[PDB]
Amino acid sequence: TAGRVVRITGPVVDVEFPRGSVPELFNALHAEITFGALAKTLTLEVAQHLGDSLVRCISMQPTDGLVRGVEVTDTGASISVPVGDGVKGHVFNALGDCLDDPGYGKDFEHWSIHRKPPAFSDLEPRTEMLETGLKVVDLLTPYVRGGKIALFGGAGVGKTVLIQEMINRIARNFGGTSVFAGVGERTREGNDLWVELADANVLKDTALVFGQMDEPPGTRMRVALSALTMAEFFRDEQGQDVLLFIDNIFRFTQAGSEVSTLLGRMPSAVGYQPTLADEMGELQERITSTRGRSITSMQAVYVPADDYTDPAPATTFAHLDATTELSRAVFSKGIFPAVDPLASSSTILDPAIVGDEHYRVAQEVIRILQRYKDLQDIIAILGIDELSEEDKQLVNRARRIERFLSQNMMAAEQFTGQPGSTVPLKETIEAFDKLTKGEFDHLPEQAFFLIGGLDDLAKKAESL
Amino acid sequence: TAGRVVRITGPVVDVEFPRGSVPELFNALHAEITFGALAKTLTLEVAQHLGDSLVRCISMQPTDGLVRGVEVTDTGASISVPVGDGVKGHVFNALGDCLDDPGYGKDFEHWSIHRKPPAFSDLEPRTEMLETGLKVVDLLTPYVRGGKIALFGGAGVGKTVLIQEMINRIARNFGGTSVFAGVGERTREGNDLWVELADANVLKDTALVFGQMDEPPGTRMRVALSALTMAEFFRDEQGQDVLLFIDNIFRFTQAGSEVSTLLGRMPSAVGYQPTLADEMGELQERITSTRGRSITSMQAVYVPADDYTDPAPATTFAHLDATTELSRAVFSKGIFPAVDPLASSSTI
Amino acid sequence: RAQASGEVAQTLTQADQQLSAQGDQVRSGLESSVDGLSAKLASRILGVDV
Amino acid sequence: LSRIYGRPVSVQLHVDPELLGGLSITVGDEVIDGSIASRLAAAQTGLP
Amino acid sequence: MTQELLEFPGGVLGVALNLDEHSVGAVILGEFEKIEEGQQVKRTGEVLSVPVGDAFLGRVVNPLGQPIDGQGDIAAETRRALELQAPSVVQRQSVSEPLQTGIKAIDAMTPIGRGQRQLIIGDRKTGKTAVCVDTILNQREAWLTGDPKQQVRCVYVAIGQKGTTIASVKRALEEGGAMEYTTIVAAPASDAAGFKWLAPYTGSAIGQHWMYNGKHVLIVFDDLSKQADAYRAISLLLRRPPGREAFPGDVFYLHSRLLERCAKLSDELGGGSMTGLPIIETKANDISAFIPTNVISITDGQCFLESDLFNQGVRPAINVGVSVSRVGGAAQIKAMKEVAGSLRLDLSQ
Amino acid sequence: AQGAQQIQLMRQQLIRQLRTGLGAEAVNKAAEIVRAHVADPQAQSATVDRFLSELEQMAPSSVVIDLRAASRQSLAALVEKFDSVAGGLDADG
Amino acid sequence: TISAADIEGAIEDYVSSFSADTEREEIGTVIDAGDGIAHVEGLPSVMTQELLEFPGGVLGVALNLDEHSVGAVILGEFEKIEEGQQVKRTGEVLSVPVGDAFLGRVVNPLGQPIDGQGDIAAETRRALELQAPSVVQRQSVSEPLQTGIKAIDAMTPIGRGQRQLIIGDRKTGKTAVCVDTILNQREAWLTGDPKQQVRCVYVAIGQKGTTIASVKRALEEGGAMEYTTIVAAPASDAAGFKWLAPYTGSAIGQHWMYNGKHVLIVFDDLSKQADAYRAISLLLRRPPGREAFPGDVFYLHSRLLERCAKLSDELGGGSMTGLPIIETKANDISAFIPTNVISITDGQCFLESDLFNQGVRPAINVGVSVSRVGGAAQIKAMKEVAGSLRLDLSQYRELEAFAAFASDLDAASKAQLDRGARLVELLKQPQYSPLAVEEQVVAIFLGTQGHLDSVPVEDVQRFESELLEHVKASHSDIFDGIRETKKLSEEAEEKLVSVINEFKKGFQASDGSSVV
Ligand SMILES: Nc1ncnc2c1ncn2[C@@H]1O[C@H](COP(=O)(O)OP(=O)(O)OP(=O)(O)O)[C@@H](O)[C@H]1O
Ligand SMILES: Nc1ncnc2c1ncn2[C@@H]1O[C@H](COP(=O)(O)OP(=O)(O)OP(=O)(O)O)[C@@H](O)[C@H]1O
Ligand SMILES: Nc1ncnc2c1ncn2[C@@H]1O[C@H](COP(=O)(O)OP(=O)(O)OP(=O)(O)O)[C@@H](O)[C@H]1O
Ligand SMILES: Nc1ncnc2c1ncn2[C@@H]1O[C@H](COP(=O)(O)OP(=O)(O)O)[C@@H](O)[C@H]1O
Ligand SMILES: [Mg+2]
Ligand SMILES: [Mg+2]
Ligand SMILES: [Mg+2]
Repeated sequence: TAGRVVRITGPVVDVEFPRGSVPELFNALHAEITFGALAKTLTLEVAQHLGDSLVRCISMQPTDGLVRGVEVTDTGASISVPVGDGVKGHVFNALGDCLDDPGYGKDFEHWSIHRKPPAFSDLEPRTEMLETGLKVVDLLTPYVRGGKIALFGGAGVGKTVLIQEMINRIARNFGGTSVFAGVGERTREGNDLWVELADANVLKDTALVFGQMDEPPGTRMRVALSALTMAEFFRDEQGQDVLLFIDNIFRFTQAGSEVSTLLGRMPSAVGYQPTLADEMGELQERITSTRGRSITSMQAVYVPADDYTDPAPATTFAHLDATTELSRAVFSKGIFPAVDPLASSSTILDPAIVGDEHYRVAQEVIRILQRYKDLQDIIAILGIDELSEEDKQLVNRARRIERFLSQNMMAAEQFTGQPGSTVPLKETIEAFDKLTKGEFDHLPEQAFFLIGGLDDLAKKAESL
Repeated sequence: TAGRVVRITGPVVDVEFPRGSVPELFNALHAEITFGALAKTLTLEVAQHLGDSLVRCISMQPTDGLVRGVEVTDTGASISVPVGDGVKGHVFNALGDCLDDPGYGKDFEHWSIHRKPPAFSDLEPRTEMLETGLKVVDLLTPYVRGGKIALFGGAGVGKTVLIQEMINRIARNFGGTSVFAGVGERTREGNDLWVELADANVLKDTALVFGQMDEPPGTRMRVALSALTMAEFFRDEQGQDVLLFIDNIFRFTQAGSEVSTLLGRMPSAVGYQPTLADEMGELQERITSTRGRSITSMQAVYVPADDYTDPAPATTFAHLDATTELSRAVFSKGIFPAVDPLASSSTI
Repeated sequence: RAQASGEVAQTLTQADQQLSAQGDQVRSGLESSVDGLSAKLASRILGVDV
Repeated sequence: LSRIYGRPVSVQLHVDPELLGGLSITVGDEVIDGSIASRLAAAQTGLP
Repeated sequence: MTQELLEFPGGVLGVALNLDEHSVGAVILGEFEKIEEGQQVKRTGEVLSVPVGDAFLGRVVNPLGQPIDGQGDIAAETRRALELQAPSVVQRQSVSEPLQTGIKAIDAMTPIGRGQRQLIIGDRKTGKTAVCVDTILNQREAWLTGDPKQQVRCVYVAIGQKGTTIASVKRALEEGGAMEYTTIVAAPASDAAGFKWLAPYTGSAIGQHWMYNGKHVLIVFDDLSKQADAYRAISLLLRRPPGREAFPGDVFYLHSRLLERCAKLSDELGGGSMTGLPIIETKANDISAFIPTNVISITDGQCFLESDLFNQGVRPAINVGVSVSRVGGAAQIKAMKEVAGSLRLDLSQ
Repeated sequence: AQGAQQIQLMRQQLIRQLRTGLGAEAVNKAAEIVRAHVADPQAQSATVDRFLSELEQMAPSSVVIDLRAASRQSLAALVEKFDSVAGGLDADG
Repeated sequence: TISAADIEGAIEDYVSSFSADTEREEIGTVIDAGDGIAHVEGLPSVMTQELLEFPGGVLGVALNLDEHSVGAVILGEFEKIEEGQQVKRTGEVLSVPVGDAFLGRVVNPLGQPIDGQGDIAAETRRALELQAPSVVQRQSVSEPLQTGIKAIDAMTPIGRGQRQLIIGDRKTGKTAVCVDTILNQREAWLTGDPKQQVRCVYVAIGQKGTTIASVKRALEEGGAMEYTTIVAAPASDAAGFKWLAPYTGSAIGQHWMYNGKHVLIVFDDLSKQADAYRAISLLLRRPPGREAFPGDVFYLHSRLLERCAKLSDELGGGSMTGLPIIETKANDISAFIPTNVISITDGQCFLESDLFNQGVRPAINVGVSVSRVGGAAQIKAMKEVAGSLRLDLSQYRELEAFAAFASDLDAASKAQLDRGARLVELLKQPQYSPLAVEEQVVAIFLGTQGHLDSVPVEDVQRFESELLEHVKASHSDIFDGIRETKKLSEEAEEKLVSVINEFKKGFQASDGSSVV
């Protein structure tokens, strides 16, 4: 038995079936398209029932060159992707076909893309002090092992560079399996990432999957589910620690808005699709560490025109525990990491589990920066000569501290010839205590810019 | 005769009638609920003529357990209120039933809530000075007979004591009675006011009307009209001057906008009903003094987002004569009126 | 308290095989009169004696 | 059928092999059904 | 067939966008005051295609591909469809060659390399056209030598501009002498919406044909907001439901489909390459408008130009604080990176 | 006491296996008994008889009333007119 | 095999008791589905908000009626819905099984034990929709409902039957205050008679499961798990659970309140419920309004938050207190829902983020917060000790705005500035540290009389703490007196003055100087 096509418009296609033949929701369908030069095989996924033996669905391939009356066949099954150990060291698209080798990986077992979130009875909080080599993240907002970590900021602030540096620093010191998923990004970035991974031996240890933006909105909405399926398969049976990185999250919400515009639903505030929060919550519940299995995920979230009042970032903030955001004012100032300490926060930063000195130093530096931000306008208009001695001293200390948070990283080698530098935790704690005490105020302005270590600071001091 | 309901959604109810029994605008319809645990009787009003003998109504009570096909009868009259000299001894809402007991019944006269303002010819051509017992009020901010006065203040600034003072002064000096009409008033505050007025021996000569939050917007919008009709009956039957008290005006326009948007009209002018001036004028046109008797009123308006150019305050201020202010610094000084002479003024 | 928690964990790792030891004989003796229960169920379902 | 409903009732029978026995009647919105499969499923679903 | 060209009795051509159950919507391209009820419609059995050839150099054609101002006709070897597929990741290669330009500031701060897309934004009366014109004129010295590995062929596309402006640009190019190795595609505002909506795809296909053959190609888009406005008008006229700011929902997608073809091929398929310099207008230097926000996210670098700087005295009037290039210093020659480095930080500080 | 609570939880796991075993045995044995013992045709009619008895003992029920209002009235009028105007129709008329 | 014997007996008793009846009912058919809703036709008579039943086991409710169609909302699993299923009208308006075994457990919003604990017992079923208590069944409010926070009960008192609102910006500490209040009543529970006992309940909407687990762990470690219950509607659930959970919580609390036991409802968030209702209404194709909100949304809140109120002695004198929590963005208050909820309740506690950034940990704004009940809900002793420090703080901040760059001032002005600074530095407090009434009164009395005016402002808090500890060690009569009479006596004041003097004589922080 087979149906026909009666209407076509945009990406959405509706089809008709005889009695007792309608398939359930989320069932793959195949359609044939023929031409002198454009021959393909359209893959469609059921969306909704229109009644009267009519079902409306969307497509994962361009609909150019299709003619009415063409039969549509059904497989009676959901989308699936092969999994196993052989997936490592290969590149896949959304459908699961291997891009490197056309015939590779067509014999492993297959799993349905749609799953169920784990039950609530097996949840346990994870607390661990995971330390990197970067000063700002080490001091202000420490990262949590087995928890959520994400970034924020507008376009062109430097989130992808930070992600590349972070993965380069961590994957060298990991015994588990990492999976990379690319939702939306320029093809040049993906090609360069593949070449860079091939430059070392880590490529054989990780698996990459990504789709681009030129594809129709159907594909952009399904890559994340496939990546989650692979990660869940690796976690559940092997019992091994996993790493997961997502380039963006805004892209699939945008695709959902685009498709829901045509599906026939009414719009909502700021032209967003209804029930976006439900879908976001359903998807975000998959990434979770049970009592015996741990998975660490790092995500990046884009915001439109640097507006935090937008409903989507506000909705997606509630799913996070450790957060660090980027600002454009500091980027325009010149500091390269461009991390704003005032608004960022963590969820393990309390003297109950951390030494009290860390807490005291953090509170002191936050208070100093807050006071400087307050005195900004008076300093700008009436000038430094109007303030008292205390205000002048705090202004100088704030300038010193603000300059000191900068640091060069290895990923900057392509842009600047300065080599990389890394500093441990205790040295940073002692240096910040010294700076907040006020015993380094004799140094000039340029001596505190792009400084890795205290010895480097002294060497630069002797160089002027 | 009997009619059947067709479609049910929210509080909006559609009914169908035979060819020769179509009711007109603003009538009353009764219905029953069969369920034992939710036994109740429902009252509805007619607001539109959809055509083909289909009428879209509005329910004054929450809809739950209603079943398609239930018969609907016709009252044949608009919303009625009880009037007589037995009023002002108890408290009751727009429907008229006394909350303390159902003892009061249909013995009194019944008057339709909807009326018309007086004609143009018989309007009073001259103003009149009104005197009170307060030195600062009379010296600084004169009160115009039959006018409307706005008061701004909060809690702890001697507002309730001022209201009681004015009530007793008008009751004893020139005679007559005054009514209180709380719109959208919280229940506990209403109970406290009832107990306090019971304690002050001024409960005998005041009529209290309440509007609760839990009710749908219909009662919240009709309570003021019912109270004003009662005051008009007092004035035109006994000859006694009356005073009217209104708690808020913002909630009135809020309920108006809500009932406008539920009927599926088109919003305009910053999410407001398109005809707010019409309802505002229809409410305010029945306050002026005529035939030697005065109906003085006092209101308390709320400004949203500290904006004085918002449409609702802008329309409200068009029918204002005197404005009064209260603060805490003057209270910190420790005086009774607690009125700032530098923030109050009058148009007379 | 950590040592007491370790002792509690030892008690749990004893009970986690204690219940299995009980359940072995439980499973052995389960089907002793299961046929009678099924016969009663069938008789009640059909409305007549089996 | 004429006893339960005063009006005369016509008969239209459809043969169904899925049921293990019993009989089912539908006079419109109202329905009556006694089936072995239905009783077995109802007993099974209320087992705990 | 979907997006299939259809013939009309008067000689005009139409395109069927959406296919309903019993009716077919179509958009008219050329003159449309000679269309009445009761005419005859025929199908050509072919998808929208444009002819391509090497004789197009030094001439001006309408978006369909018929000369308007030049004399004679064009000998085109083949015709290729507008809708195609962009090269995949496995067929690409990194970027290492430099693209020299006459402006010292551009190469000093944000170098431009082959296979890289750069975006130009700014207000009116700023001088953005002169940059592209100067680059095209500067290519002549490289074009003097005949080696295929040092030749650049450029294409100019104009949308919604007065004809006299196009004539003045042509006169400037003629005086520069570059008219030997350049071509112009003109879509004046007097034309209907179809040509304005369709011209950039024709230009991209024309460039892509040479890109496949292994010759480096340069593409410059004059205006891009006008195309979005034309698409919005067409969609609203076709009774499609609207979206945010009255724009159709899928507008962003369209832009992506145009700005992904430009890339650099791998060594196996040849040294062919493509570059683009799209131009986006703005009002009052406002980025809050969603069109700039949508177009920035799919570009490798942008330059901000402010009128206050222009009146201050800086003739190029580029804002070094915000302008940035994602490729970095790999594009510029090694001597430049040795002599010049970290200058933008110094200027910002 | 928490460990005693997990002892009760272990008892609950025993209840879980009890439920699984009871469900499996009930399903299999009851299904085989009903599909094997009483699968003879001669039994089927007997079953029908039993059902009839139920239909005999059920309490009585009231049944009434087996698209637009104006269309319904017009259709009723047309039907009445046809009934009044079809008195003299012949076999072929 | 005693357990095996019990299992066999239970199974046999259940199986031998099987019984069913043949009764007629109306059955309808589904015509379309998708996007969380489905259309069902063929049902002659169904009450509004009826609990339908579907063949696969999933449930649903009826919201929208029509001449030939019935709208529906799928609560649980959704993918099993397909054309051809048969619905079955069952029962009546849905209800909740309430009892007394719910204490110390976590339940589904519909009343199912999602916890790993075994099944629960049932006492009686109560329908969600019932009329609120009338206007002639309430008393005045007069009771000292403690909160464990110095600033809250010093500035804005809370009594029984009073609805208090907390509106805050992102990452401020609302949940910490809620948890401190919820666990402050351990000593109250430890007393024998239920006159001091309060049975508290918690509701969580649209939150991650790990956060709920952490909150449960914190409460369990605090030891207050014994007299509380949790209702949880995580983000993974459909819109129905997020829409319906607060009604279930309110009904469960109201059953306890109606029989003469004090309770305390807490709603974690109300914006999520409004968003879910908006999504459902838009999906059911109803006319929209301002900010894409249905008109009746305001009415919704009025139906829910108004249940709690003080009762009269005729019906047993029960009580119920609500603490709704609202989240605002960009320090904006002119938004729709904030204005509605502000106008519907009384008393507010604004939580600024600038104050939380540095200095004060509670970070409670003082110049905007207000309580309507006020002195009617205070303790006589602490009301006497309060001394109207509000005006002192106001003029202190007003003057210290001027005196930042001013060195020459009036002596009284300098004294007032120092007193205000000392009080502000005193009012701070860490987390997870509730305080009982007597030590709060002692500390406020120490602050007001000027005894600590000689203490340098940098190290006051520690000193204060030490004093308290010492007062608790070598003295116990003052606590007994303040507990027994709820009033501060002059002789106790003299003894406390002597204790303060002798303690301050022997305390040093950094180059200190004990003075008269
Ligand atoms: N730490 C850094 N070292 C060197 N260059 C940096 C650093 N941070 C930012 N940059 C520069 O800022 C720009 C950021 O490039 P990039 O494209 O990665 O930005 P992004 O904001 O992360 O956006 P996207 O997700 O589109 O990549 C580049 O020009 C890069 O050279
Ligand atoms: N470096 C420069 N020095 C002096 N004048 C300049 C310079 N660059 C541009 N101009 C002048 O600035 C003006 C800008 O002309 P142009 O046509 O390029 O404007 P535009 O801002 O690109 O606007 P549009 O293309 O929308 O008309 C011209 O008069 C040009 O001569
Ligand atoms: N008195 C206090 N002293 C020190 N730290 C505190 C105090 N009160 C709260 N904090 C800290 O402030 C943060 C507040 O976290 P909390 O769980 O209360 O969230 P919230 O601000 O209410 O926000 P949300 O509910 O949106 O997550 C935590 O890091 C907590 O440790
Ligand atoms: N002029 C005054 N003199 C003495 N007490 C006053 C004065 N004004 C108000 N009060 C006290 O303030 C309290 C609140 O009064 P009021 O402001 O009228 O009510 P509310 O606070 O509800 O607005 C009263 O109990 C009264 O005792
Ligand atoms: Mg990036
Ligand atoms: Mg120009
Ligand atoms: Mg919180």
